[PDB]
Amino acid sequence: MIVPVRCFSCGKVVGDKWESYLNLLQEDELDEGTALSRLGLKRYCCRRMILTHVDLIEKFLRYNPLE
Amino acid sequence: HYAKIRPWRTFRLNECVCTPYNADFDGDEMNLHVPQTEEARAEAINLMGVKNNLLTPKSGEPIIAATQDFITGSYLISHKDSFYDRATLTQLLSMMSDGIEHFDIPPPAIMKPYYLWTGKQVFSLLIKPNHNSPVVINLDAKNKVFVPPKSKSLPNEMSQNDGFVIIRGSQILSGVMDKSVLGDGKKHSVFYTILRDYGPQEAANAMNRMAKLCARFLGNRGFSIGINDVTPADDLKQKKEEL
Amino acid sequence: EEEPDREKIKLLTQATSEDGTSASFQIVEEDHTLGNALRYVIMKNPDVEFCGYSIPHPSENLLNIRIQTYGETTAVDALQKGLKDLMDLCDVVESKFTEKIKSM
Amino acid sequence: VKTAETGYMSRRLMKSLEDLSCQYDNTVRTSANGIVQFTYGGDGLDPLE
Amino acid sequence: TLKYICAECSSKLSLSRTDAVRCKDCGHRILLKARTKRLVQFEAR
Amino acid sequence: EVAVPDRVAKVLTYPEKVTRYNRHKLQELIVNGPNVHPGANYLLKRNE
Amino acid sequence: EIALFKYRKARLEPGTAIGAIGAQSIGEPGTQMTLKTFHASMNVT
Amino acid sequence: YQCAMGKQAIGAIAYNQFKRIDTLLYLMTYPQQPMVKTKTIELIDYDKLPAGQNATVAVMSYSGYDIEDALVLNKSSIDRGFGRCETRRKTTTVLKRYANHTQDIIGGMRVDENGDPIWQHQSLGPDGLGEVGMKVQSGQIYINKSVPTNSADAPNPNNVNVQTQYREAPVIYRGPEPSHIDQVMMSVSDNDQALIKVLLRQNRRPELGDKFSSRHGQKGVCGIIVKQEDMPFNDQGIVPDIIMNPHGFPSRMTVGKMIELISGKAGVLNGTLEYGTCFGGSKLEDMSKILVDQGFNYSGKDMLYSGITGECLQAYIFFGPIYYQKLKHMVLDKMHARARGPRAVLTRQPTEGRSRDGGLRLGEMERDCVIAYGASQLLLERLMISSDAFEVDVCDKCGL
Amino acid sequence: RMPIMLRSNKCILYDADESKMAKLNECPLDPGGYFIVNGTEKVILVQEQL
Amino acid sequence: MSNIVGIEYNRVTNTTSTDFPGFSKDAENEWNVEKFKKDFEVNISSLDAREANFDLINIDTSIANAFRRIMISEVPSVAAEYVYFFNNTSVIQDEVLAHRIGLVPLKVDPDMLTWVDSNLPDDEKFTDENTIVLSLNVKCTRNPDAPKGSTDPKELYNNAHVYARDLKFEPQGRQSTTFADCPVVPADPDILLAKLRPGQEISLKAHCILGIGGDHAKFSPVSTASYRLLPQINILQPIKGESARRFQKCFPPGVIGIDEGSDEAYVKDARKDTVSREVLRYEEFADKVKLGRVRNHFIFNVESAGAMTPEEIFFKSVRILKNKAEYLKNCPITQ
Amino acid sequence: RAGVTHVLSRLSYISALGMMTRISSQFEKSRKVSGPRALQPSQFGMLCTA
Ligand SMILES: [Mg+2]
Ligand SMILES: [Zn+2]
Ligand SMILES: [Zn+2]
Ligand SMILES: [Zn+2]
Repeated sequence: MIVPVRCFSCGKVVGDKWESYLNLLQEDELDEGTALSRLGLKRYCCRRMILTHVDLIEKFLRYNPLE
Repeated sequence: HYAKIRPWRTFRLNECVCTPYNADFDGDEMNLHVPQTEEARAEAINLMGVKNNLLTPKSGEPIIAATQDFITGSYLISHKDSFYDRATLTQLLSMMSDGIEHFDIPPPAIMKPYYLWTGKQVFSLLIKPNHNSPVVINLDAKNKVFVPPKSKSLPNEMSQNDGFVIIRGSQILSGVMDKSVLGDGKKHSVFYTILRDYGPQEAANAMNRMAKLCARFLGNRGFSIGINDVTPADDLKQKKEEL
Repeated sequence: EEEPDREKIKLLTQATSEDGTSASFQIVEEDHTLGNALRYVIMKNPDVEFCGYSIPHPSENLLNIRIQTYGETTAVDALQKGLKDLMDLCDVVESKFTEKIKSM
Repeated sequence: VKTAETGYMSRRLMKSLEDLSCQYDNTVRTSANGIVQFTYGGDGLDPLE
Repeated sequence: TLKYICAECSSKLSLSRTDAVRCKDCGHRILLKARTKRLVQFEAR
Repeated sequence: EVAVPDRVAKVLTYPEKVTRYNRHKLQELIVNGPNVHPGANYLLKRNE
Repeated sequence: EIALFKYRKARLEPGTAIGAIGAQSIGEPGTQMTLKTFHASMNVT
Repeated sequence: YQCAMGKQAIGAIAYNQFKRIDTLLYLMTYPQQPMVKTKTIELIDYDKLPAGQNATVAVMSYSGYDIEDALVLNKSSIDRGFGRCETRRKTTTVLKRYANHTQDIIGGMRVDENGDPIWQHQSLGPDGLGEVGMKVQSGQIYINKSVPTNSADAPNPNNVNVQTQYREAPVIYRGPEPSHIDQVMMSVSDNDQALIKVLLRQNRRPELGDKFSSRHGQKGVCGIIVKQEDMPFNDQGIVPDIIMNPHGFPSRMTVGKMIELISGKAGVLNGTLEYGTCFGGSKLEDMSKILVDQGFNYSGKDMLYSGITGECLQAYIFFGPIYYQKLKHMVLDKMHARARGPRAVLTRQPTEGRSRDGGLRLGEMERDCVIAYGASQLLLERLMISSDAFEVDVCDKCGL
Repeated sequence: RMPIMLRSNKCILYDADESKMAKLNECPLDPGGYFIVNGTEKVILVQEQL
Repeated sequence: MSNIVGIEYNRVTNTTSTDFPGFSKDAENEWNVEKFKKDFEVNISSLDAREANFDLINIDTSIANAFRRIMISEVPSVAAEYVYFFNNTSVIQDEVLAHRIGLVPLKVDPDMLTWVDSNLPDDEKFTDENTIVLSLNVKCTRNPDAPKGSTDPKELYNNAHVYARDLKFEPQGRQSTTFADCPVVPADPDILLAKLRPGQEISLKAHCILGIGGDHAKFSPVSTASYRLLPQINILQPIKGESARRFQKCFPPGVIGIDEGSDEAYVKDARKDTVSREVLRYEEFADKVKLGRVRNHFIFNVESAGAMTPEEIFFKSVRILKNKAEYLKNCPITQ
Repeated sequence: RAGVTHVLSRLSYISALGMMTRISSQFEKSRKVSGPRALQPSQFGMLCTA
């Protein structure tokens, strides 16, 4: 689904760092670890949720009751 | 055994009485029946309760005793070097027997070069805490890992790694406890001796007393398995192929 | 509404031995926060010889401290000496912190 | 494969030993008042204690 | 009350009783009821 | 001691008949209700 | 006194259903082992 | 033991997961990919629809509630949404016409006049079938149905009265916890038999009694739930999500989990997801070079403090990210109890199984045990008084 | 009538990609290989013999 | 007894407090005004508007634990609790979107509120300054151009991604002159709350309550609060060889270094070195370098969620421990 | 023959691939002898060993 707003163990707002992360990996392509460390995700518990994150809400919007 | 009304909806009980059920907290569920008449309720607790059935019938060995986090917390208090101050000892004796207990602290193991109790004196207050507690048990027991001594010395306890349990008047004079001194399946144990001499009530009371200490201190101390203790230290790695 | 919380500290009468010198107390609604921070201060009273908190069950909201002391002191008075003393500790930490945050 | 076969084995071993208790004259007897041992185990002692 | 969204054309159409249930625009079989006007509360927990 | 939850104990019920020691306890308990936990569900009369 | 008290509480109590105890005493299927020999033949159950 | 458990955990079943009315399916709110991708789960597309969440585990003996195979969880991590569930159930009914051209008509909404509506009809809607987000709880009717009480058999159609003879027979939501309705749907069969498929769903929080996996054959129920001002912290502030007991490692010999923690910890610090395939994958030799480059230990064991007393632990704790799964068999569905319910028709016994009513069974291999105690008055209760006691008139001579 | 199992030669899911699976309301990632009769979906477990 | 906690290759030692009277023969140092005031310094490091760094020296681990344990549990904060939905016709389930509104940090001071009374009925405690209302309202329409690109719906559809800044604020009949200078906008407006499709719409009035972090973790003002003992690297046997440049490889590029030539191997402040014990496993080296941390020096490195500045968080953490000793000293003991 | 067509198990993504690709059980019911039940060295490339 959508990225969770807050990390499970540490507990800081990380769900604000997905749209700015996705336009930083597609445009002007960095690496993975340098992109995750650019946005300020130092410790490994706050990094493993932007890193992992199966993209699933975009797959569920192929159907709609609008057609 | 007696009921207790609690939060979240699951049955929950101790871990010493877990070996006759062959339970392992895996997801295995157990059923629970209540008596309805006085005639069967007064005999369900008297000759069928837990505190009377501490043994097994097939051998005469205590069947409800130590579990996994019960002797590994009991071993780390007794490895000849766990030396405790006053402030650590009072916290251990307070977390051991949570509510009402007097303790009448013994003299320490070492005097004026700083006052440091041993671990055997912390552990012997679990058996006979008061001056009114009549538990004056004494025994002489082996352990599993017993290497023999130098074969010229007389007693069976001059060996290399703690050897041989000598209790003389509810005080431990030598040795870790270590499985068949309180360890589910052999005789000559501590909780078999209290049950054999000073009733079943004191044996069930002194075994509830161990579970609190081994539940709080074993998490307070820290104990883990890493990856650097499964690796050979290059001599086995040099020797195993050529052998 | 001026009732000074009778549901707070209860002197356990089955634990007090002499009527003094050894007592077990019982809070309501605390945790490990005021446990260690108070038994550190009570242990610095040079007339006590046993102090330690204990939560019997985490599903409840309780804690039991036990004070044992030497002669010429009351175990109730050893709590009150160690509970006013934590106030001065939190007052001197608050004072030294606010005198340096206004300087930088 | 083993537990069902020994579940049938411990089942049938119950029924031939079921009503067999020690009486007040230190003799174990069957249901039809027939005697099997004049004292338990030749010794008359509790195997638990 | 302008309910029963169709499942294929996604048309909001109300049907009368003693009639065959279908969509009058195309003829699709299955159709699902609209979300209520009422209020519902939830805790953020 | 086994520890049962607070919902199994609402539907597991023991017949405690009243005689001179139960009376002051099973009267404060019968006004307490089947919903509040120190309470009771049913009541069988003297004439049954 | 202790050695006669432990023998006082050692004889069998009258009324124990000890046939039912001994029926599920010997019924302990926790062996699951197949023994053999070496330096071979002559298997035995 | 994992192959019988990978096909058992909850997950992210399909893309049309919300447009289907399966009779029972489990969902999961925030799924996560595994950190250690096997080189064959990329072929079968398991990284598209995963079935669990990464958890910063800390293998240590802690709190005593983890003695035998029962891991303890963080309160403030489930509180932020670690492993949220959604059980989704179908309770469909059909309505059909009879032989004499008399079908059944759904309806209701008794406004009760100082009322509006009855508590039984509280969330039902003016049509007769429930709404798309109202709440039902253990008493409410949502699929209200009324059959004709005369045309169930086959008489001739008497024209003086045909329709207006009805018998109210709905089915009532009978569950322990309140659920919500979101997929009420009307359709038609081939022979003009109209059917209504209703779909119930409820959010299930991970609480005390739910079991978890490790992708390595490690079952375990929840030990307790415990706060965040508890379980210990490192120099950066990481508190663990789940604490496992190290005693499940030696006799189970599962050292592949003990490579999984250090291969997943370096996978975060480098950024790239690393591999854990059979007979190869990512070597341990060029694994822990990433650990010493970042500033961590070679073995993945950093010193922790204590949350209950402050001072540092006496040993080194082996903690890092390990992917855990959440299975079926929640304690909300396994909970079961009965005092005095319906009996059997033939043998007057308490009824069999679940969802009729309870009443549990004392086997033949259980009465063997209570004879060995010698308690004779407990066999009169637990076999005659409680289960089946029936007074009877017998005769003295020629006794029948 | 002869029910046809999904993703066969005589099926509608044959040669579908990213636009026809969403219009016909089905996930393009399921394995298929199953029959569906009377609403429920059913497989045929492959039997071995000698 | 040797205040420096020792670090070996498989264990630690000298952990406990060892600063209480009745320990060897002479009592020390029971309270002694003003010896605790004489030996308490604080040094505030680089302090931002969201993150503060400062260390407390010469205290034990019991009063530094209690500040940390209060700082994320017992301090009060404010977050949305009850959400009232109107036409949630989106893909997200109705409790999942209600769970995401609770976990946003709302930038407002929890001193301009009062506590809730959990005994009244429904329309008796959502009055003045006890409850804040937040209203969200958004509908997705089709962007009529859509020239050539099929991308994420910022070009194909208007406002398909809803954010945390859509949580608008409506003041009540009294809190319009008290919340005039500062709104109740969230701490981070760019939080992806939901994404959706045209034909879908969400609208809700979420109430907002004050609470502590022991009930629910959304009432915690701190991301994480912890301490760190600073290590020290006691150097002895000052031989350097070629191994001095090998000795700076096993540490981070901060803490140590060499001067002109080599001649020795010195050390800077050890505030950068995570204890990694890489120099404790070389079989020829464990007789000249010992590692260890200092027990009485706690480097607090606290952060914030955005509601309050962290020095206010620490000041409120110290002050509420003094209040829970007031409330225990001024109460009678009922036997 | 009974018990050859089962309903498709839909719990996760891999349970639908465990009902798929699944060879069944034929005769030689093997109550006590573990002849046709134990694992054999002949099933190397096929008939997964775990
Ligand atoms: Mg099991
Ligand atoms: Zn984090
Ligand atoms: Zn249509
Ligand atoms: Zn007759």
